[PDB]
Amino acid sequence: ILLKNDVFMVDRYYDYYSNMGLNRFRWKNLPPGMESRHIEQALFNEGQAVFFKNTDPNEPYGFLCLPCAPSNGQNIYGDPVDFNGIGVNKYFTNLSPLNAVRILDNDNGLAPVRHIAYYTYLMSQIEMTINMNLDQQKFPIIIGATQKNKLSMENLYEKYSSFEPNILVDEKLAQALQEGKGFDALNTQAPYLLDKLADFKKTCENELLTFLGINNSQITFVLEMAYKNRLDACKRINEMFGLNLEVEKVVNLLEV
Amino acid sequence: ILLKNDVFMVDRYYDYYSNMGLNRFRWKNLPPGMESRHIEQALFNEGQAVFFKNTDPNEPYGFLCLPCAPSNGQNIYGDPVDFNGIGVNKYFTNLSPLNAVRILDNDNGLAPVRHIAYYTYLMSQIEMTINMNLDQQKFPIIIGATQKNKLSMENLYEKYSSFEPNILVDEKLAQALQEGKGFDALNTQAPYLLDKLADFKKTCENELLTFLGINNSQITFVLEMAYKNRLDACKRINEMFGLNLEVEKVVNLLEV
Amino acid sequence: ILLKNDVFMVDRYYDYYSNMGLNRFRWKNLPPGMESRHIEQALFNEGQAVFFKNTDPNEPYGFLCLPCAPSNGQNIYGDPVDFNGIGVNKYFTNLSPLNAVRILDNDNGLAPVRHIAYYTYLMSQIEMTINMNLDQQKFPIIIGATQKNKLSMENLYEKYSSFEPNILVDEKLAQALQEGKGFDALNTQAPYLLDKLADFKKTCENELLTFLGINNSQITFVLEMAYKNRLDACKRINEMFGLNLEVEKVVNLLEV
Repeated sequence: ILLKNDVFMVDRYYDYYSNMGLNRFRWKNLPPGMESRHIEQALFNEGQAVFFKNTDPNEPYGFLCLPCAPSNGQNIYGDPVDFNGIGVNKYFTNLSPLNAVRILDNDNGLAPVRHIAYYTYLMSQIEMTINMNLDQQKFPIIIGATQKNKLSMENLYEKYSSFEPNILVDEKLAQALQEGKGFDALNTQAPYLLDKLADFKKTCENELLTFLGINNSQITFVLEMAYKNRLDACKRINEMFGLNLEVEKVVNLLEV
Repeated sequence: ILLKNDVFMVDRYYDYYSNMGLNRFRWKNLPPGMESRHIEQALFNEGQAVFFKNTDPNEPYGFLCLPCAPSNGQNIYGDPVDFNGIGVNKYFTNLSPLNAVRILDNDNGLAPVRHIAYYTYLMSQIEMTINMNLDQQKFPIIIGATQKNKLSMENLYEKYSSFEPNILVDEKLAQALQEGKGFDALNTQAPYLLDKLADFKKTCENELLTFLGINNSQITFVLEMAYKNRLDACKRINEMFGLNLEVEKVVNLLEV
Repeated sequence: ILLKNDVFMVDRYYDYYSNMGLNRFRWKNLPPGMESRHIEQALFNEGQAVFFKNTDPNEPYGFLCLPCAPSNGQNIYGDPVDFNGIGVNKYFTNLSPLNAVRILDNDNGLAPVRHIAYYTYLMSQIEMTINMNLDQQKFPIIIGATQKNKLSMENLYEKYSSFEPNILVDEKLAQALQEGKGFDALNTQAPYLLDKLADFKKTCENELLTFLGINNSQITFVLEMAYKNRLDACKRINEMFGLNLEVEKVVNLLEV
């Protein structure tokens, strides 16, 4: 960071809105060595996850919950016939509806990160536009002059000014004989936008929070669909494995 | 995604509004191996569905509910004489009103996806226009100059500016003798639209939710026609097959 | 400081907003020779910290809490396998989840200083723009004249004025025969911005305080995520070492 006319703007918004998106739900009884955050990040980043019993003795886990890639074969309705669990430096070959449970964030399996990635691009472009418009307010007019005229204006300003004048030598103005004034002012005044751009950023933030279900009828309905899909997977895991998982909405982070 | 001057905008809106449209109704008693979502996606995507007893022993189902294509023959009133059930990698030849039930979303069999497909195209064009208008605010004026004049303006800006000036060499300006100033400013200032475009997107969203019946007299009446057609098919299925299906509106996703 | 047309503006804002950011939380029971401020500055500057028992006899400490750099190896979920504690003139090699606790400010480990560094750059540019716009109000018009005309205007002003006129000799105006008036006024009037720039600074301050969780649903939710991560590390330290640490929000600095 700290360069001229740039900032590492993406990270500030991407991580900040990811912290919110990762904290909608909590899973409260789990197999050994597994945390609520692991299920929720697979749902957040891929939109779908697969829960299964481990068989590879090299990995120190009884059960895994990982992002899912379905195989290309399907039944009459279009349900995929087999599931693939993707891990860091690992890949689990064709698990099935007979021996694993596939969990969805929402019924199309659209990942919540895809909303965040569009809006972080947009908020970084609003920031750049704020900064360019602010810098442009420093220069409402520029004066072209002859070299001796330029010198005489710097003396007029050095009397009462705290800056240097916005004046330059124009080579055509200095060269030409006959007509042409020896001073000419070009109006470079940009419109003031800073008030409007801060409002539009706040409008974009509320749109993002609505697509996440976080913020009112559509907001509640978005989070209800997200909760229903988790309740329905939770009873399937309890029925296939006997594990007594439960899942809840986060109305507050701390319990008491 | 992540390319310059483009986004994969269609998916974000198409899947998000499909999740809402697929959750208006719930079917609560069903034959073995069949889910409420299977009936509702055939009604959502085709506007009409056919419910029938399976005869093909290769398929692991007692009853199927699939999108319907009617045959071109009809009675005096214009009711189709036979029905065809369309499956993934499958096609069931001429079923009839004597041995199957055809279900409608609404009396013309207009598919709810046809509303979503128009409005996702429109919302993707509003997004592109927002992004183009935002980028255009960075450039209210451009300056044409001679090559030595351009150099002298870059020194004036490097004193107090955090960016580079919007200045270029004009080859006609640099070439020509006699008159012509050696700096000329062309006004490229676009109108500010971002506030208005965010309002129009919200206006388009409410129109889509009204055509789906989801959002007040017309909204309720749209969902009442949609429910009535399902109740009327539900008693027909119970009368032709003895299955005790029931169907309800989703006022909330979870029951308790 | 005290130079013409500059100020040491960064420090005034950076230290002032750092004092606020360092005072969100308090840690109330601690090992010998360690202070609440030491944990909180490692969380504030790096976003993550490592708590461990000292082994190097040259250092006068039983336990240390320092900014953390993870090693590049990770499990299936992407948790880092080892931790490195970074000190002033010191570096502690690969500590592990078996013998140390890693503390987060927030789940992505985004440092709170990264918000402050962007907004202090912005507030220093608003200040410079205020000062340039104020200086520009002194010069709404400049007059070009012949040398004898300039002298005659200084006598007109010395009668009733408390300043000197904004007048200079124009060498083209003085040189040329025939047409051209012997006085010409160039309009240099800038727009008045000081009222608008003070408003935008206040808008930027509220945005910074929201990203810190300090200032209402998003503000509370930001501080709740920040507290939850500290409570969860606090019980881990008490379980690995038997130290009875506790952590609290600062609703007031003094207790009574």
